[PDB]
Amino acid sequence: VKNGEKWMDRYEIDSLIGKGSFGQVVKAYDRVEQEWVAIKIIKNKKAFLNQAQIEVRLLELMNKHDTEMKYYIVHLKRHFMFRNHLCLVFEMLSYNLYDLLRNTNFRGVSLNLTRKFAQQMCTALLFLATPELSIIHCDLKPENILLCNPKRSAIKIVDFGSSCQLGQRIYQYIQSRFYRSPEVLLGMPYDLAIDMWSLGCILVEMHTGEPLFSGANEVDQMNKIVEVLGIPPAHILDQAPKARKFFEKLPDGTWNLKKTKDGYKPPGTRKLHNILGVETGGPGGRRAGESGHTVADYLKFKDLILRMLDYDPKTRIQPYYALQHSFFKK
Ligand SMILES: Nc1cc(-c2ccc3occc3c2)cc(N)n1
Ligand SMILES: [Cl-]
Ligand SMILES: [Cl-]
Repeated sequence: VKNGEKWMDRYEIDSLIGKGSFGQVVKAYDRVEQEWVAIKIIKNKKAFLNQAQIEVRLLELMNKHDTEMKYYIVHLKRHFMFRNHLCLVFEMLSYNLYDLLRNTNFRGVSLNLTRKFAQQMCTALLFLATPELSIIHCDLKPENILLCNPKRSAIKIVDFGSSCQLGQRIYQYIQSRFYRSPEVLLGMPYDLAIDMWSLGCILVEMHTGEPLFSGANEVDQMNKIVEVLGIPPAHILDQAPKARKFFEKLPDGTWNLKKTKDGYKPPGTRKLHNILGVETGGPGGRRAGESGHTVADYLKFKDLILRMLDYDPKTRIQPYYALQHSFFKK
């Protein structure tokens, strides 16, 4: 698009912030408001235009709800069509939580900073669950959570490009694989609980520095989930279109892993207890003796994460109840 380019006697393009599947995000000066903005420029192809039109509708739907809880979502200032590209104008934010992890050399941030991110993200999910909204983000991951300010720990969620209201589902294959819920891996109709699953994955990663479940493909993904959480419950597998991609039903109505050639730990034996280092000074023992990282602080964190990683989307913890958990009590 080129630095120095002027649009509509209003925006002056400075530089490329980021590239997406959708098109590109540029830094631009708005002469009317007298402020810098992020312009998300959608590719001039029907597929990307039509999905971005849904993104604009969902962001405008959120903006018309003035509540405390709306201010953890990136603000869409406005949108327009230019040279046959849909253009979404956002507030400027800072760098993403993946960059934050990269900057720790993938050793993770403190339990105290993790808690601050968790509380903001739980508040965002509570907003999206407002009945009149019922928005599923569908692509929650560190790259999609941005700091408001490089000096501060305020965050906002970005990228509602995959997002849908409950009962407006388009695609069965959604979420980034590391953050994909068992219900999506199993080809089941999904609801807002898929974001809470992603969040559990994100919070463990923010503290250990490494993805909790880094599958190379869906079969590897489900195997890595099973290593930590065991075989999913029969009542879920009995209703799952894709259960037999991963599991086999026994004579007695019981399920087991499909095994391929080895060259995984037995189901439920890679304990989150050990991944977090609850009784061993935190991830890789690197938090030994630091304040805010006692066994008791760890056990509360472990408890909240295991509720976020319930296999059953029905009983998985919901945003309001996550905000009341002891992990967030002084
Ligand atoms: N909705 C949305 C927003 C952004 C966005 C908004 C403001 C920003 O400031 C700095 C980077 C950035 C990205 C990116 C995408 N892919 N989707
Ligand atoms: Cl990642
Ligand atoms: Cl997606």
